[PDB]
Amino acid sequence: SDVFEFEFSETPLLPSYNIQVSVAQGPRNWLLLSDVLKKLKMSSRIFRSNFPNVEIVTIAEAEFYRQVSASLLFSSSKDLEAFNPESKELLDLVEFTNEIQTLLGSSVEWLHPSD
Repeated sequence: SDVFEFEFSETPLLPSYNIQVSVAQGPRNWLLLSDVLKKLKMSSRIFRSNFPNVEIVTIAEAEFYRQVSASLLFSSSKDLEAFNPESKELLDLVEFTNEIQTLLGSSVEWLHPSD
């Protein structure tokens, strides 16, 4: 089931890249599978073989780029070279955890982030 890990499955939520979602509701974070998978540095199958408790989704390239490129007025991320709105070769994203939805969503960080 889409439990997105059991937060107790020895499972690493290394700060994934996401952008302003909705400020009335609260910021969400879809974790670029391209980001996490580059972390493993292994095949896309190693992910699901290791964490079958998670699954992938995709927004259009033009989508993710749009938000990030706009947020790069304050911050700077040239890694944006990778993403391009003249292309929809899709990204990959994976659903963030309860920790993370609480972490980023409720905006809580008074330690080494852990909900």
